Amino acid sequence: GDHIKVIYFNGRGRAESILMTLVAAGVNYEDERISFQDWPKIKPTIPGGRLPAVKITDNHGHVKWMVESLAIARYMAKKHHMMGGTEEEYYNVEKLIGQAEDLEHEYYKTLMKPEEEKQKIIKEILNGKVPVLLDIICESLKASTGKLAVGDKVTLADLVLIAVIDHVTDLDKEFLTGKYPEIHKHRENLLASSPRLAKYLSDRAATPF
Amino acid sequence: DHIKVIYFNGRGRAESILMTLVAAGVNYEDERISFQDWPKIKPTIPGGRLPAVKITDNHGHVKWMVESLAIARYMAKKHHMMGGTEEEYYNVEKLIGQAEDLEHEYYKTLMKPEEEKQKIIKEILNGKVPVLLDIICESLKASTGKLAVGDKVTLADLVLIAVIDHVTDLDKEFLTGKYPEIHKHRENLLASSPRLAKYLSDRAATPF
Repeated sequence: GDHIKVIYFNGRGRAESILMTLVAAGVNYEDERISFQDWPKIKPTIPGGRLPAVKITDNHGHVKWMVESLAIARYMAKKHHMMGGTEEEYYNVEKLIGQAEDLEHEYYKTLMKPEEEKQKIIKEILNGKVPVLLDIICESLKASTGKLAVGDKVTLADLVLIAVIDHVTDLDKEFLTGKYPEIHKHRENLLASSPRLAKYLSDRAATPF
Repeated sequence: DHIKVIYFNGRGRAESILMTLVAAGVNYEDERISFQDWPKIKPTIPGGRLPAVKITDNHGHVKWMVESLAIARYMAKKHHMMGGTEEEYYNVEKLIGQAEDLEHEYYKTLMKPEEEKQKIIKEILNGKVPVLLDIICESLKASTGKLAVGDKVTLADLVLIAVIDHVTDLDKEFLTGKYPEIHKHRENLLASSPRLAKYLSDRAATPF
């Protein structure tokens, strides 16, 4: 069928929810993680200006090149029924993606910085908007009609939430300890609801038939 | 349903919602809240941030929406403005994201004393802004039609008006003689959409 290549610098970077969407949907793809060293030779080909980029061979005629990570992710989720089952649900999928991405924006402030400034910024955001944005996410989670971000089925909102919360806990490994129960539970419910994600996100390896 | 859109600034974050409703021909009530009226008011809105949309059905039941671009996307999806196929949907989302990458630079100028605002304006306008506009132009060039995505109005067209207008707010002649695709898109969009041309150029009314 189609051959999907996901091309990215960091697997837990911008492309993460593209990766997770395909995994959740049971769609085959090839990882193409590009090192700092291999980039100058890879760049001329991909797309070729900047990453993440996705190369899809299928149609036929021709190959498709895609950029803008969350555009790609929404496309993939939509194609695989993960953008909501109704327009109502679609709204709530988008609300949580937006709310997750509001939190992601805080996290982004910490990137490409030296340790001293980095730690300063981290302390700034963790005692700034991060808690507020985490509560809004907890509220959104609380108002779900089901066990997951929106309903009982996997949506892109679930996947973005994994990505973004993991970035927050990279900044501070204990920021969520004893707090934000909805977010802890959401992660547990997600992995319980999706064997493919549970396998992938725990690096599980030896799957029984 | 009665739709009331509640916001501080008509050309702020609620704008894409307002434009989506207009382009769709959906009647709605404006509730612009001045800074003086906000603490009043604030308590009235769950909880307790703008933009917000209050939906009242015919039986008086109230539903709330927050997160502007999620609301815009909902409105647009309901009124077939999110693309007509899976690939159009992608190009719509691609353009929204690209427009929002540009919006992000613009956000740096907000709530700053004129002194550092003009410094920030000058850095973004000589930094990522041209790059981001070049990207939007290319996506516009790649359209299969006259608008952002194909020939019909999508949320991509609307967010593009919002964003570009914020940029020219910073610098009124930033696009002059440049970015022809952006100039043309705006022309094509208002020509394609009488409702949007009327709203956006502040025309008429009638009554009657």
